[PDB]
Order: sequence, then C-alpha cells, then structure tokens
Amino acid sequence: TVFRQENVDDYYDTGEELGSGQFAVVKKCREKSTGLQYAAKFIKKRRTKSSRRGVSREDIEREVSILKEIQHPNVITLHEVYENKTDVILILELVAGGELFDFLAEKSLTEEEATEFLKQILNGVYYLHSLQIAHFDLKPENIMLLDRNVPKPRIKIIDFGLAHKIDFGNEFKNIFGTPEFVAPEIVNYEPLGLEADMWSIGVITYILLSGASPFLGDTKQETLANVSAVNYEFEDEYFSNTSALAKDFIRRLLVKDPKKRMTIQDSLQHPWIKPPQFE
Ligand SMILES: Nc1ncnc2c1ncn2[C@@H]1O[C@H](COP(=O)(O)OP(=O)(O)NP(=O)(O)O)[C@@H](O)[C@H]1O
Repeated sequence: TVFRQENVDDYYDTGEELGSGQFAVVKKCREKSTGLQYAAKFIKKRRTKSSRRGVSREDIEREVSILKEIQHPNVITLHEVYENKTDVILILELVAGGELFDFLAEKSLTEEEATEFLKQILNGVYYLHSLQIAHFDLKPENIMLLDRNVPKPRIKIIDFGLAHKIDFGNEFKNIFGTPEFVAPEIVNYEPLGLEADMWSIGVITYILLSGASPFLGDTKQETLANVSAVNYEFEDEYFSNTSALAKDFIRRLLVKDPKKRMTIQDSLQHPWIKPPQFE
C-alpha cells in the first residue's frame, strides 16, 4: 500500500520530541489546517533488500493496517500517514501526559489506584483481543496518560510496532518484545496468541502493586530464564499488606501454559476487578 508522498512539513509544524524507539522517533506536531496537535512517528525504512537497519515495508504496513482499524478510548488512533524515501511518518493521536513508566517512577500504588489504571488497560486489551489483535509489547512504557495531573489519569495503549492479527488462534513468526514482560511461549519460540498479552498484564499488575519486577535478573538471559521457569514470588516486604485477591489475579495470569491462563474476558469477571532479546 502506498501512502501520501507530499512533504509532511507542508501540512504540519513539528515541535518537541516525545520519545524514541528502536524503529522510530516521535515528535509533537500541529496540523496547519486545523491547529490540532498529534504525535508524528517517523519510522526509518529499510534501505536494501537484505538490510538489518530500518523497518521492512511488510512490518510498517502491518502496524499501519492495525492502527487504521482501531477506534477506542483506551488505544491511540491513526490520523494520517505520509512517506518519503527515508521514512514512513504516522500521524498519531497525541498522548501528552507521559508514560505510565514515568508516572510510576515519580511515585508504588494503592490497590484502588492500581485498579483504576488496570481496568482501563483491560478495557483497551478487551477491544484489541475482540478484533483478534495481539499487542505483543504491553509494558508500562507503552501505557501513556492523557493528563498526569488528575487524581485518576485516563490512559491509552501505544506502540503497535509488534502487534499482529491472529487469524488461527496462534501465529508462529517469532515476535519478541521486552524480556521482563514477555510470556514463556515467547522465550521458548512457541506459537503465540492473545494469551501472551495476558501474561504481560500479570507482570504489569505485579509492578503496579509493588514497584518491583517479578522476573528481572541481572542480565537479559537471566530474566528470560526466570520467565521460562515461572521464577517469581510475592515478597512479603512488598506484598504483606496487599490483598489476597490481588495476588490471586496475578497468580492466574503468570501461568506457563497459555491455555490455563485467564483470558481477557476472564480477567474482567475476576472478583478483584468485577464491579531485541540479546545483549
Ligand atoms: N501517540 C503518542 N503520543 C505521545 N508519545 C508517543 C506516542 N507514540 C509513541 N510515543 C513516544 O515515543 C516513543 C517511541 O514510540 P514507539 O511507538 O514505542 O516506537 P518504536 O520504535 O516503533 N517501538 P519500540 O522500540 O518498542 O519503542 C514511546 O516510547 C513514547 O515515549
């Protein structure tokens, strides 16, 4: 699929840098015709047929296709796409309140504050999974707040760089996100499905409640070994006054066998809730 090839600077003015990844730099921008602000994600294209630098056209088109399908309060949306010889430029919904990662760094959360965030994450993931979209890179950096200065911030899931449509219940292409957050099936290069996101949600929940990471070792390989072995525990120092239902929720997500793990629908009915890899 080919995108708009006009100069993005003819239609937008760019401002501050919002962040960067391994694929992209993201800048605040303002559309000239409307005065509305967006996040322009510049993704560097591959320069050759066999290069490791940049992102393949297949991968860029997948992220764009997935983003084009999305419309939900807890996910970012895609406004426009441009391209030139060097970059594809995705004009994304702006999330101006910073990462959940930054917010957590500033202040461990009460169970209420943690569930406030978590219910919104679950709603966003319920939407994605209903569409058979596995995000495959859920972690606190990829949850962003609309406004960080309110007592109950609204959030949006970002970073669809690893997202895939799951047509047959599993896909096999070795996707591999961030070691602290990946499920055992990712570590073991097994077929992957929507269940991998549910494991990541378990890890996120553990961190929200404690400020500690359940599998983190001193090296990436050690983290990955810990993940595969389900080598975590609830340290009393962090969890002694945390509710047993909260621990139950996490326990039912941090399950090696993806078939035995809670689904997104299960997680919403749970009594606690219910109303790249190499060094
Ligand atoms: N819609 C947005 N609004 C505000 N900031 C954003 C937005 N999208 C991305 N960012 C920031 O830009 C950073 C990089 O974007 P991201 O989509 O993660 O790029 P990537 O290089 O494709 N993937 P990764 O390597 O996993 O970071 C993020 O970590 C955020 O800090």
